Amino acid sequence: LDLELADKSEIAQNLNERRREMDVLEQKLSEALTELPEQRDIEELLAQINDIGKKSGLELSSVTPGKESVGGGEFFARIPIKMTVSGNYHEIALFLQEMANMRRIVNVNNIKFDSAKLKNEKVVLQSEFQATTFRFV
Amino acid sequence: IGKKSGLELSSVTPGKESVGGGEFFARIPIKMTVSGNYHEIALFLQEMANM
Amino acid sequence: TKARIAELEKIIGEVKNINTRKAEVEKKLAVLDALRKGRSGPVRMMDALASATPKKVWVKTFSENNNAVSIDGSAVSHDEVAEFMRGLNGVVWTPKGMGRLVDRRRDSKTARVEMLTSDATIEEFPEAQVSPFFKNIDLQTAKQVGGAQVGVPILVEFKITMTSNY
Amino acid sequence: VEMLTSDATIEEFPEAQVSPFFKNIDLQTAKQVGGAQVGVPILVEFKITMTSNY
Amino acid sequence: VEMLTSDATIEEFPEAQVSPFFKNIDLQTAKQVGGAQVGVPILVEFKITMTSNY
Amino acid sequence: CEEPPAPAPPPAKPKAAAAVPVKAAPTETGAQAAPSYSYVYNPVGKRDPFRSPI
Repeated sequence: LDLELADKSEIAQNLNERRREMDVLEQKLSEALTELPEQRDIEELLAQINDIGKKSGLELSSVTPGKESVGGGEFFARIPIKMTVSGNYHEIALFLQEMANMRRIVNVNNIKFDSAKLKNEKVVLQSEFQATTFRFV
Repeated sequence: IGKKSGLELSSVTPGKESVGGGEFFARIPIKMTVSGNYHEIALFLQEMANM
Repeated sequence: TKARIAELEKIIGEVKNINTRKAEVEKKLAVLDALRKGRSGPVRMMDALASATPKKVWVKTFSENNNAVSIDGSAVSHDEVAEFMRGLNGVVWTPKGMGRLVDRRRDSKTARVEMLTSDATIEEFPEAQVSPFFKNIDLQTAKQVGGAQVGVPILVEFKITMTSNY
Repeated sequence: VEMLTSDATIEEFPEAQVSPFFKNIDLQTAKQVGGAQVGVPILVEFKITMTSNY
Repeated sequence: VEMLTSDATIEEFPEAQVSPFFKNIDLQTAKQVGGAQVGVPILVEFKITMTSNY
Repeated sequence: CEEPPAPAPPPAKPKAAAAVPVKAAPTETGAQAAPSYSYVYNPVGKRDPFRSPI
């Protein structure tokens, strides 16, 4: 009994170290197929996107999920998320680099931004970044 | 230290860790944005440099 | 005993199923990050020249007026356009004046890449600076152009206007 | 084909972009035309206006 | 060096002083210029305007 | 039942005991990342432009 209780803590810690890194690379390339819940990892992704947006000073004008890419992989359905935040160039580079330093699976790819003021009377950059996570099939 | 120097802290913005800024350390930069008098900003700086 | 030992054979079955897939992932990905450089390549910088010195495969149009230059360009990502924009200046611009050159850009009558925002007349306040010789007004625009099945650029098209010094 | 909305003069602000050479103003309209017992199209009729670059 | 703010005409009230001969209006601007891979300055570029005495 | 402690060998809770400590779970779960960081960047610049145009 008492040695098995040692094995349980050892392998639970090894599981945590997985999640910690196997997820992260599920952003880099992507990773396995899955055991995945990720049902318990998408709303936290939206929430943390909102948080890194707030601490970067950006107004999150719209976050829009996507459709899973049924033909975007045999071992994974990619869900893309299009984020729409406005502010300063320094602050949007900040927002992007923070999402690219996150512990979750938000691989940012195609980026855009432009000056949101018609007449151009004050500096302001509306920014739309595309960033996706890879659930299983 | 910004408040006791009399400065209005208009924005504090963290950075990204510098993944290639060292083998033994990730540097996180913080960009601070405070407004006031020259004496007060020299004060703010010297206080942060004495922290 | 026989309960939790089974628990542990399962949890370690996971940990191994885990550990073997990770090493194929790091590798497949490192391939992927070589390939993204292999699609930025044919568009970006080192890849047509003839000594790897800039500007190279590069930035597009240059047009001056002996007070400001209104350039038109393309960079690798949110990074090299950030390196380039940092190397110049960063400004809070305010009361912009509209002039007949803007409409000549809307008219297409002055030949340029109307991916670009317009303008070249305003009043500037410094936010950040790096070149004491350059007052960049702002990264006027930037759009990552992906391409199609006929070919890539994938890079970030952009436009900047900057009054130098002197 | 007066399935189509009209117009070709306005002022445009970019939302998303893919061709650095093309400024599409908007998908001006789109209507899936089904057809009848005499025959199909079933496709989505549409109209777009776009100022190029140059 | 249009790193510099402009101007040279105003009305001044003393805050602190050290030279009885100099009335500096203000450190009009200051920006630490870092340089590039071709070379450094790293120093703090600045601009001041000052009416002397006499 | 089992008493305050049980009887004395201790009884039996080396086996109940040991193949407990604990449930285990084991909760093979909730790890944390260092992530990893990329490196920057290749130049020295070249001149054509901009020496003549300023």
